[PDB]
Amino acid sequence: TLKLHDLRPARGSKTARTRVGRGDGSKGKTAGRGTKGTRARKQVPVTFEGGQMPIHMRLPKLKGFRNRFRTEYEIVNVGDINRLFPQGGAVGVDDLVAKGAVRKNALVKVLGDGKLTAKVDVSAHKFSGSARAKITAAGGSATE
Amino acid sequence: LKIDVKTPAGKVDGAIELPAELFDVPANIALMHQVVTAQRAAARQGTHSTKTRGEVSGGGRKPYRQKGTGRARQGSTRAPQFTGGGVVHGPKPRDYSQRTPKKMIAAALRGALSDRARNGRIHAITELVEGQNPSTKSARAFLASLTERKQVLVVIGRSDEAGAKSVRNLPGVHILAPDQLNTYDVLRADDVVFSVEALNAYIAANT
Amino acid sequence: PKAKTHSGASKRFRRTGTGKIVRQKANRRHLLEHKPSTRTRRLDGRTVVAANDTKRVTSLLN
Amino acid sequence: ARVKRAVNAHKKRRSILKASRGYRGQRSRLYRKAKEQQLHSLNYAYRDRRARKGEFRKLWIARINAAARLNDITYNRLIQGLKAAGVEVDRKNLADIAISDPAAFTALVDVARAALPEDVNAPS
RNA sequence: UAGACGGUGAGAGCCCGGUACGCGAAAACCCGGCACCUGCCUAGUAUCAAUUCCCGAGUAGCAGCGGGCCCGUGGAAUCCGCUGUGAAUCCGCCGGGACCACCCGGUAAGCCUAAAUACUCCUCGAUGACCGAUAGCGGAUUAGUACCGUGAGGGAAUGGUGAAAAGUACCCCGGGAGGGGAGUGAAAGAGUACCUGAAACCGUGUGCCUACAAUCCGUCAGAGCCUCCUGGGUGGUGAUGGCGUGCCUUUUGAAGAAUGAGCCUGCGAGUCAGGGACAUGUCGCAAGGUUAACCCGUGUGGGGUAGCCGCAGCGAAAGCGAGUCUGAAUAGGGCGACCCACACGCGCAUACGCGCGUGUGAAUAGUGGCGUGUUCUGGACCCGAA
RNA sequence: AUGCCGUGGUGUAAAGCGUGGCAGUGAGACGGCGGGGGAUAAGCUCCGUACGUCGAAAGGGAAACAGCCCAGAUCGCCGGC
RNA sequence: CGCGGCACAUCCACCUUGUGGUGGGUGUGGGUAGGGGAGCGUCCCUCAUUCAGCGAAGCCACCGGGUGACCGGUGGUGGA
Ligand SMILES: [Mg+2]
Ligand SMILES: [Mg+2]
Ligand SMILES: [Mg+2]
Ligand SMILES: [Mg+2]
Ligand SMILES: [Mg+2]
Ligand SMILES: [Mg+2]
Ligand SMILES: [Mg+2]
Ligand SMILES: [Mg+2]
Ligand SMILES: [Mg+2]
Ligand SMILES: [Mg+2]
Ligand SMILES: [Mg+2]
Ligand SMILES: [Mg+2]
Ligand SMILES: [Mg+2]
Ligand SMILES: [Mg+2]
Ligand SMILES: [Mg+2]
Ligand SMILES: [Mg+2]
Ligand SMILES: [Mg+2]
Ligand SMILES: [Mg+2]
Ligand SMILES: [Mg+2]
Ligand SMILES: [Mg+2]
Ligand SMILES: [Mg+2]
Ligand SMILES: [Mg+2]
Ligand SMILES: [Mg+2]
Ligand SMILES: [Mg+2]
Ligand SMILES: [Mg+2]
Ligand SMILES: [Mg+2]
Ligand SMILES: [Mg+2]
Ligand SMILES: [Mg+2]
Ligand SMILES: [Mg+2]
Ligand SMILES: [Mg+2]
Ligand SMILES: [Mg+2]
Ligand SMILES: [Mg+2]
Ligand SMILES: [Mg+2]
Ligand SMILES: [Mg+2]
Ligand SMILES: [Mg+2]
Ligand SMILES: [Mg+2]
Ligand SMILES: [Mg+2]
Ligand SMILES: [Mg+2]
Ligand SMILES: [Mg+2]
Ligand SMILES: [Mg+2]
Ligand SMILES: [Mg+2]
Ligand SMILES: [Mg+2]
Ligand SMILES: [Mg+2]
Ligand SMILES: [Mg+2]
Ligand SMILES: [Mg+2]
Ligand SMILES: [Mg+2]
Ligand SMILES: [Mg+2]
Ligand SMILES: [Mg+2]
Ligand SMILES: [Mg+2]
Ligand SMILES: [Mg+2]
Ligand SMILES: [Mg+2]
Ligand SMILES: [Mg+2]
Ligand SMILES: [Mg+2]
Ligand SMILES: [Mg+2]
Ligand SMILES: [Mg+2]
Ligand SMILES: [Mg+2]
Ligand SMILES: [Mg+2]
Ligand SMILES: [Mg+2]
Ligand SMILES: [Mg+2]
Ligand SMILES: [Mg+2]
Ligand SMILES: [Mg+2]
Ligand SMILES: [Mg+2]
Ligand SMILES: [Mg+2]
Repeated sequence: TLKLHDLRPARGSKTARTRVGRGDGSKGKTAGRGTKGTRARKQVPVTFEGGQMPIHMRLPKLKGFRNRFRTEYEIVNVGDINRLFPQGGAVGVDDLVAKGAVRKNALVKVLGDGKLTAKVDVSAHKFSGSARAKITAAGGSATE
Repeated sequence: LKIDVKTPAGKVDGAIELPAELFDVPANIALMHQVVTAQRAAARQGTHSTKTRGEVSGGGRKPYRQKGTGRARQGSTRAPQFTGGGVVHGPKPRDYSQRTPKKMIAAALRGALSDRARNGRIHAITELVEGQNPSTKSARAFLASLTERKQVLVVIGRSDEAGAKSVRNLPGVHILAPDQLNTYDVLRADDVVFSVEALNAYIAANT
Repeated sequence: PKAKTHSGASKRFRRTGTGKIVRQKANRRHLLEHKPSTRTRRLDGRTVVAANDTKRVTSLLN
Repeated sequence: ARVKRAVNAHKKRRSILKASRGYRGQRSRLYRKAKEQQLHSLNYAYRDRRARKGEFRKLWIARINAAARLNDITYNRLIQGLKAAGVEVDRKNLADIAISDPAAFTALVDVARAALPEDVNAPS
């Protein structure tokens, strides 16, 4: 039988911790710092480049604003609707949340990647043009 | 698969089926090691503390002037190099509980129970004592007829007090509730004995 | 605690779909009269951050 | 888990002082001073294990040359003579038989003289 | 129903205190009930109609100067303070981030309000991969004592005979101290200087060497003595020959006459926290993964979907979307998609294949855990100013 | 003349390159060769040099003697060149 | 160069032909800052097992052992 002492970590899962400053045979006196300057006793902030204007100050801000009022859509593609719904049928926001192609409690829009071979009746928010094109081409319907 | 229920002071009354997808999971040694070490880490209470140089009593003044005394400059009587001074990087109270995922816990449980079932260290019993008054003597005798080796888990429902009291005092006997089953305890025990309702509760809770 | 991302870096760099860090280029803000259109068009748009700035830039953004 | 250091710490101290027995002054009494002298002692021993290979061969050549000029040959030409005669007896045993069996050494000188070229000084 | 724990002459469930468990309170306090008591109601209700009045002031608003909010005065909204000015009572007034209109929401300038939250001088009960006398509280000990300072303040050090004092009667040397013999004790190789009793350091005895030699003190070569075992081998010593410029730090470079170290013992420096960040190792699940708080459990177990990351990108953005942005462009460029190995299954190429689907990777592709390196914020490897 | 760029052959294990993790270093010294400054002084100073050594390299030689010459110590040998 | 021991890298052939072992080649193994890899010793916990008042720990001496940190045996002291 398998006891508590037949139990063992996976090979390479438990690596040893490097104990610094513990004699000459290992990472010895200076503990890998090697130095006499700032780095010998302190940290240099990532934002500091010795005094020239740093990279985060030489360059211009990215242009534009972010729209406070942006409407974000979860994305489903008719390809993955075909994948998840091979027999077609009624397709709803809740249905493809349940099957896992879209996050819950979000507006979802259908996009036109992939093929549609399923007679599908998809009820989503704000389809794509190619999405409606191939949804109706497969014989289905695309409804808000 | 087919474990027969043994009655205290008597013969087998029936048998109970032990689902494969739940008592025949392959044993994953690395998984169960992870889960058991997380379990013992959570068991550790971690109330170990020392006192840094700022928490040590006194030590406020610079003990003497920096220059001219011929001594090493010191700054504080409670610096770590002083005897009675602060402890540098000493233990502070810690919580060692880990966040092992639920299905890792569950897989470790099924691996350990499956390992017990696979070489027949799992039994089911109707009761530990046939009566209501708890008796350690009869519980011990019946457990000894059941298994003759030192470390037994007994899984009994919370609503059985007589069996719990009558096995509570035996060395090597560890009592768990079915919802409290865990890899460390099953892996410590070399024999796991369920009551019928405890085992059925475990199977029902695990579908 | 929780790490704070660098504000100026977050307004000067962004990531693309595949994870590349992009940036706009300097010298297009003013004194544009003497700058010929070839230079302003060279300076237009976004470029991927240099390979040996990548590590510090990622550290700033993270 | 506070750990006292002494039990582990004293092991290397015992080894160093035991190795430093016979040293004079603090170098046999004090671990810090014994350890410095142990570094020197082991450096010296390492140096001298490969130096004695030259030291013993220096001594062997000295003895060989002394025996050779008792038999009226320089070590210079005796080594040629043995090379040319094909005698591959090394100087360890050449010196040791120059001491233990001088007549055999004289025989070796004779074969070396014979193997020497007639005009040891003209080009070959 | 007791195998908690501790003590007892050494590891005790059965020797003791106890433990599981079961009982237990004059009185006091706390808690609850019944009374007694106190307070409220026994007169309003419905409808009509909207003619009248009511809603909390030096307040709101406004202006100035400030404060505070993510907002560092900015177009400054909301909130607070002072100064000035200074309303209106619902067909009012306030808010909805300048402002206006509309619309929506609410009724400031009176007060009170349990619970969920914070904390532990203190009391019980437990606990510890906490410390164990330089540690742990400064404080196991006269401990905030001694001592230092005028004072505020600062602030120590000091534990262990033995199971039991059975703590050495008596005798002898000695003024005593101390010791010797006796005696007690398992042990005095435990004698109130006391468990164990290391090192530095100090003797005494003893084997070898050493008073003509210039020595980083060793090392290699090496005679001779001494010792202990069977000429030989150990162990000690070392006449004599060669070689040989301490250790650390820091330096172009130090044996350096640069730094630090009298010696020994003890202590004294990359640690921990966080669903932090990056990268990796490993494990789980996998187009999913995982919970947080919290809830329920004697636990480490079971729940818990809020959330987070992955799932589509491009664009300043509206937006469009396997595309998208720029652009007049069916121009060019930028960014993004063409996701993997093995296999089958199809719409079929003679059997060998484009695409698309199951599967199997239980590293796929992510995600979560755990380990490691680095990093962030914290004292952040430790010590040190003026 | 060298050096440099490309190219085709030949040769050469621990070349090169990309991309990540972790660095240290950013006080150099002397010697050779080419130069500047200096007084064609300096154990001077400043450059160049698919130059070397030291740095961070012990061993052998140079009396001693980081930087010159020989030669790069895995360990052992009372073997040899 | 010779003879013997070790190690690292890589290559070739057998064995569950990569978790990798074995044999044999070939090359390599001075080193500060520094990187990577693999270990020794101390303490504590868990599991298993095994010693211990017929004497544990600690300490001391001696004899042995390992490529290193170090380890073992025997005896003395000691008392958990
Ligand atoms: Mg050091
Ligand atoms: Mg540095
Ligand atoms: Mg420096
Ligand atoms: Mg330093
Ligand atoms: Mg400047
Ligand atoms: Mg303080
Ligand atoms: Mg201070
Ligand atoms: Mg303290
Ligand atoms: Mg949970
Ligand atoms: Mg502009
Ligand atoms: Mg222009
Ligand atoms: Mg000596
Ligand atoms: Mg030689
Ligand atoms: Mg007990
Ligand atoms: Mg105002
Ligand atoms: Mg303000
Ligand atoms: Mg009002
Ligand atoms: Mg009110
Ligand atoms: Mg109130
Ligand atoms: Mg409250
Ligand atoms: Mg409380
Ligand atoms: Mg208490
Ligand atoms: Mg103390
Ligand atoms: Mg006083
Ligand atoms: Mg006496
Ligand atoms: Mg006596
Ligand atoms: Mg007696
Ligand atoms: Mg004793
Ligand atoms: Mg004493
Ligand atoms: Mg004593
Ligand atoms: Mg003399
Ligand atoms: Mg001399
Ligand atoms: Mg000598
Ligand atoms: Mg240097
Ligand atoms: Mg200098
Ligand atoms: Mg000095
Ligand atoms: Mg000196
Ligand atoms: Mg100085
Ligand atoms: Mg000094
Ligand atoms: Mg965007
Ligand atoms: Mg394009
Ligand atoms: Mg994985
Ligand atoms: Mg850790
Ligand atoms: Mg400091
Ligand atoms: Mg500089
Ligand atoms: Mg410089
Ligand atoms: Mg230079
Ligand atoms: Mg010149
Ligand atoms: Mg110079
Ligand atoms: Mg030069
Ligand atoms: Mg040299
Ligand atoms: Mg030399
Ligand atoms: Mg010389
Ligand atoms: Mg020769
Ligand atoms: Mg090396
Ligand atoms: Mg070499
Ligand atoms: Mg190093
Ligand atoms: Mg005894
Ligand atoms: Mg004894
Ligand atoms: Mg111990
Ligand atoms: Mg020993
Ligand atoms: Mg022993
Ligand atoms: Mg002992």
